Amino acid sequence: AKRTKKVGVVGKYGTRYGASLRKQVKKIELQQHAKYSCPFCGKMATKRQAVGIWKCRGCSKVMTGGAWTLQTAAAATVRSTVARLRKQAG
Amino acid sequence: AKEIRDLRKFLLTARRPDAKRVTIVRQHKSTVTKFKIRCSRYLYTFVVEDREKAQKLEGSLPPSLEKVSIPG
Amino acid sequence: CKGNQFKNKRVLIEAIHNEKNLKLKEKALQEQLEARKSKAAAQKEKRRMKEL
Amino acid sequence: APRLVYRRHNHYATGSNRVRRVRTPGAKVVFHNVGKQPSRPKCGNCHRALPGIPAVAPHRLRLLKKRERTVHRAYGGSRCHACVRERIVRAFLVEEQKCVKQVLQVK
Amino acid sequence: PVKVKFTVDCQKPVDDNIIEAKGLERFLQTHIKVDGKCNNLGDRVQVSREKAKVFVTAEPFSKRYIKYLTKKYLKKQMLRDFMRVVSSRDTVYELRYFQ
RNA sequence: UUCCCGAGCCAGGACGUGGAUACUGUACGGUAACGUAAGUGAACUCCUCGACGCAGGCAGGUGCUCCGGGAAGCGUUGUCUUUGCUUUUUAACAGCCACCCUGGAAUCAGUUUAGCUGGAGAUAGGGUUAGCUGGCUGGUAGAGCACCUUGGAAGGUGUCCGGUGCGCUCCUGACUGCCCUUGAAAAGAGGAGGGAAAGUUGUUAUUUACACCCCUGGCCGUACCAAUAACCGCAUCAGGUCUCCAAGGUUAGUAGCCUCUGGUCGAUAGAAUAAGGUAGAUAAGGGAAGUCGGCAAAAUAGAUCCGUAACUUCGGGAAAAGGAUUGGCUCUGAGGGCUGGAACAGCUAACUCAGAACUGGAGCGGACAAGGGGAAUCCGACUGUUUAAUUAAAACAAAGC
RNA sequence: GUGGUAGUAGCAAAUAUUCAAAUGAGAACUUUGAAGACUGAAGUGGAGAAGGGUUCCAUGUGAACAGCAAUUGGACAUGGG
Repeated sequence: AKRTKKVGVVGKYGTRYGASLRKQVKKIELQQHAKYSCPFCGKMATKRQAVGIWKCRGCSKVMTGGAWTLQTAAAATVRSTVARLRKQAG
Repeated sequence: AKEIRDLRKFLLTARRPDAKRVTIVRQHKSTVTKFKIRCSRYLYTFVVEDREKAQKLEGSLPPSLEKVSIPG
Repeated sequence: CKGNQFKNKRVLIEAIHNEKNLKLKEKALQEQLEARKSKAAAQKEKRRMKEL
Repeated sequence: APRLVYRRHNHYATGSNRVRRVRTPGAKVVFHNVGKQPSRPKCGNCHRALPGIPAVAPHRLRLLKKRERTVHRAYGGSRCHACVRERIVRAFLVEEQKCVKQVLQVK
Repeated sequence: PVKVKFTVDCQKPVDDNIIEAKGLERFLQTHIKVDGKCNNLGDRVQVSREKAKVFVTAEPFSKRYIKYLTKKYLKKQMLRDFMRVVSSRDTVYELRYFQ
């Protein structure tokens, strides 16, 4: 069975805090409790040890990342642009 | 504390000159017996089951060694 | 078993006997088709050697 | 029925004052202060526990014979062994790649 | 199965004339239960005396159960204060006095 | 835990006899994980232990509690009772009982209560290692315990063999989850990398924890109370004051009620039973008409089965509301484990549900325990906080903005 | 310093005592027995800390103190630990 209609992971927080605030939490709480793919081994076993720290369970390696996802999109843009700036300098 | 398991070692530990006494225990079940040499660090002890071997063994202990003690 | 399905030990044992005794009646059917599709080639190859 | 009293100076429920109910030749039930459970040597950089070498509190590692505190290998006392293979396969190859250049640097 | 022959001598009593040792034989014939049965003595149980001292023979039985039944007897004769049952050995009781 | 008897251990420092190892230079064995009676290692450097959160269940262990057999003594006995109760114990210390090799996985397989694990090498077969408060022997029966007989304190027997569990206690172990919370340091002990030194077949030299042997361990606290009488409240004051251990029955239960071990009867007494008090019960008919106001007290209450609205931030409301059943006794059915190889044959252990018959002054959550409910308005969103001794709120805080 | 108030208010929470014998000048109250109760293992039980400081233990006793009594005592005195 699916055992709630909508609220999902945030049935936890019950009948309080207000539904707009509760939804903001739902979408990024869904991110952080996810497993992500490891860069280094491949296996999708990465968990968030602490805000800004992620550990690949199978691999044993730890790496830095976002608060609530492995790769923040701003940081993905910098990895693109610094690879470009290195190439044109030669 | 410690045990001995054979007659090679028990003859050495008796003859060793800091061994004080040999208390000898006997108990009915049949007549299983214990020798115990109080040496200086440890109380060594040697279980024998047959009485006729143990009677022979008490002769093999030295006379110049001091004590012997028995229950009964 | 981990789902729910079987409530006693007896129902699991009764389930294993039902689902094994299919595969005996399967292997009666499967062995003859493996024999006959071999004998489809074996009747052919005895004929096709006798061509030359 | 029978209920007991702490024997040592510390009458509180800390780590150090861990205790173990025994009964005696008296038929009398009584504590013994067994200490904290020793962590056995997790050793780097893997941080796996080492086979061969027992959990003791670290002053009692003195009592043991030297044999017992190690493993007879290279880096045996503090290494994973598996980790050790890494050390050799590095130091073999990183010398060989460094050597192959320095013969090619004669030209 | 094996067999055990016990005893209860009444000798220090009877020579004062206070116990009748005939009475205790016929008491134990009646009152002993076998398989939760009374007066159903056959082949397991065999009760028979010198008269100086009574014997009881059994097949699963308990040394205790004889001391239970002799305490039952001594209450009916009003002799509890005078004597008590005591183990002389394994396979034996003796009757005694208080001091 | 300080005295005595017995059995050990540790720190510092060490003679001696007898073993190992080397003498053109520090032991060997195993494929390995690592091993054994020993098996040198200066300067300097790196590492480990010391060294760490909370919640959750799961498995294993100590102690407790429990059931049965055996042996002692004890109790009850007008009646019945192979019966009911007590004892049946074993210390620290000391010895022994995740990772590697072969191999190469999809018709994916292994596996937990729960998820996880696997070509960065799974299942399987064979090893190595970690461990607890596990088992056996020593310690150790000489002690302790329970009984019996002679003295007027001497001498004896016995102390045996098994179960059970979502049980209670503390501990360990590996897991799972939680955080804009990620959960001390230093003394001290040890390992490794390094190779400085010494040692030429004998008074040598490394072993001071290789085995045994030898010597020394200062200073101070240590009585007793720890509270309805040893503390603080002016007092032998119904007040206050941190920690540990924690039995049986009933029950979900460390709730309430009764009990065993241990503890206590300390609180000025005797006689009468007026009014008025203090606390506690009960009242025909009516049922808030009392009162500022249902204030006080009644009524409801457990468990099982059925049933459950407006409204809603869809999570709730909800134990909504509204009903039926429950005792005793006698039965029936369903639910495990271990042995020898279509599933059979033997031995056997739990308290948990479902249903039926009978029976009773229609009682049965029989004492104890245990929500009154519903319809609306105002304020504050919520949990949280506050005027120690007249104000707990609508006040403070709060996340969000 | 002393009255009247006045032999008055009052000594009523924590379920509870009773019978015998011994001791003594004297017993509702001390001790010993026999009964009957309570506490009911998050105990009024067994051990520590803070605080107290000899209250601990024994023998003895003329007062006062222990809101009645007292042969008892954390009181008083002499010893010991």
